[PDB]
Amino acid sequence: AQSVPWGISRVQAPAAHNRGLTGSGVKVAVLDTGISTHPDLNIRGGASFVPGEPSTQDGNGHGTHVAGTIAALNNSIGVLGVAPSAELYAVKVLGASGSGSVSSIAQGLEWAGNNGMHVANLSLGSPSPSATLEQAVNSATSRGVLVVAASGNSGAGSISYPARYANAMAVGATDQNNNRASFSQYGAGLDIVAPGVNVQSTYPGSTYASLNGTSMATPHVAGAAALVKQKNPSWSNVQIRNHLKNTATSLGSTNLYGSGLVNAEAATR
Ligand SMILES: [Ca+2]
Ligand code: NA
Repeated sequence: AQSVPWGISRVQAPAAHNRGLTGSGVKVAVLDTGISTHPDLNIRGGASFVPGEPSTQDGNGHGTHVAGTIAALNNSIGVLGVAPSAELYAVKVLGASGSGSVSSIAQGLEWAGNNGMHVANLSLGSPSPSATLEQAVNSATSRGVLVVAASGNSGAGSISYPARYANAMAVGATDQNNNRASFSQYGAGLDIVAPGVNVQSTYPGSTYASLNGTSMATPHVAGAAALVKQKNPSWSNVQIRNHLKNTATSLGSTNLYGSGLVNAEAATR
């Protein structure tokens, strides 16, 4: 039996699926700890930028979980992603502890731009600005990639990097009441929010796990972008970003919520 996690329903992904929009033909790079083989995922390729770790398999779990929120397969098992037909690429930029470097993240963004990815999901952050990170975001954006990044989990009224940079779409987290989750960073630069509490998804060992974080909100938006790209294959990264914001359900102050809750039904109408 397949379950539909609450966040997938909350962003109205099944309504888009009923229109025939699943993310087919859209290339999504997951810049994370890797992605492990799993019966409910189909991984098309990828690359590792972590020294001495040549495989894209996930030694942590975080990247596999993020990947399943984007693209867990629509079948009779497991869960269901926002964009179950998206082409997933594992770009390993974080080590098994969840730590990375600016150099590994920047190289992953360069790879995404050079390999024609449509969306890059960055469920990660750094507390300090880095010109190398900013340049890599700008370079990927100029090449055509939509960069989607987590606002961070510190609870503070500023958002992490690279989400804070203008050319990254910054995603915060909501709970089941459509309130901002207490940990979700907010403030200047926040674009949109998505479910980020008690998110069930794929996990290494052919299993499933529930996690909390802005890391879990971000892939709902990356998946929604893939649905919009399938419907509108000529649209640019900037057009998709603005359309997601324009069709979001407002939740109140833009300082706390950005444009509001991502809505895949409204975005694909
Ligand atoms: Ca499934
Ligand atoms: Na931003």
